[PDB]
Amino acid sequence: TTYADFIASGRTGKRNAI
Amino acid sequence: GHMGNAAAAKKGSEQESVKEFLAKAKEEFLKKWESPSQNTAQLDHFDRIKTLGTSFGRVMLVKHKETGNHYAMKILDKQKVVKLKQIEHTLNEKRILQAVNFPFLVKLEFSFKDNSNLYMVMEYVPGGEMFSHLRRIGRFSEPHARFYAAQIVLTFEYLHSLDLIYRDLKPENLLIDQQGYIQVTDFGFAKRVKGRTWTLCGTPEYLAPEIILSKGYNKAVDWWALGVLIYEMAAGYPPFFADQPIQIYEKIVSGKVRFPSHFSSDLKDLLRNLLQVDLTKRFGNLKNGVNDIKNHKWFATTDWIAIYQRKVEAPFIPKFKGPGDTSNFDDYEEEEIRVSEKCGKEFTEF
Repeated sequence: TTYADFIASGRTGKRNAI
Repeated sequence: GHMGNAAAAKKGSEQESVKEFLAKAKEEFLKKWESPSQNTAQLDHFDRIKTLGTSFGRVMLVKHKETGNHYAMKILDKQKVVKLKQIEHTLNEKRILQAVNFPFLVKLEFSFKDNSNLYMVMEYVPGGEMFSHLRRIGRFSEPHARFYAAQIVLTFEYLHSLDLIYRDLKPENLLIDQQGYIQVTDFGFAKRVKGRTWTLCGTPEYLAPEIILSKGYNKAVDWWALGVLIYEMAAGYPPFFADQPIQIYEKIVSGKVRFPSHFSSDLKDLLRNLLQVDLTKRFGNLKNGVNDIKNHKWFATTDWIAIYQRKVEAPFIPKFKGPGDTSNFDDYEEEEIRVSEKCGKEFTEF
């Protein structure tokens, strides 16, 4: 599922700029 | 046609009121922009309460002594700023903040400097960022997401009329105040730019394809970013993601996006027009400007004036745990702040 892919991506936390 | 005479005249009159409002808003902005205020408080006017976050400076909860008001104070080490080569961004951020005025923009109440530091004193919103609420709830329903999106649309309409490009839209930068309304907070990447600019900046998930592709770009990158934000609010995850930024960029330029099956047709159509790689077709960048967005079917039930007036009942109020609810934030090592005069000419304008 897309949601599970989102979790597996490692980018569910706060995201830094630049 | 789609509109009979009555509805057409109503919309016509509403759009003339917007222009008249923006003309006066540009006047108020330009005067504060050409003559910025400085040194409107001093450090001894406040009681330090809690370090709430810490590079290039810290952020602590302060309490005004003569008023009792709580404020979020951005403390910036001048030497660290000079070393990180952040003089212009720091100067420009404060200059924008002291000049703008809009219901959904955080307000800079005071600013000052001493021999060691720069201080930016913002009104304190204990609600906290949209990011944490979005991750907790999972995803917002479309009426809930639409209420926030409408506030971003108006804010971008205001900012773009001032030739300001925001460039860092994301749930992390959006706070939910005690009435449940949006406060946009961080202006560190905003730039007053009439035509194009070229700086590679923003957050990977929210980067418009023309930024990734190293061409010049204009305010239309903010409307793309709105598309990302709406999608993320209504999905719970952003339209483009992967393990590493490089693979995010590949999906962004591909011109393909997929939608959850619970997205309404009206939402998908709005998002296809915002997340549009082709700048000649991106809503917000066309002849009718922002009106293609405001008149889209997904916003049919949106009363823009009532939103602007804050007369719409927010769909969500964060738990009002007092004007000093430091219990929602992580605990930081309460490092003191010393002052010994360094970097004088670099910050003359601050």
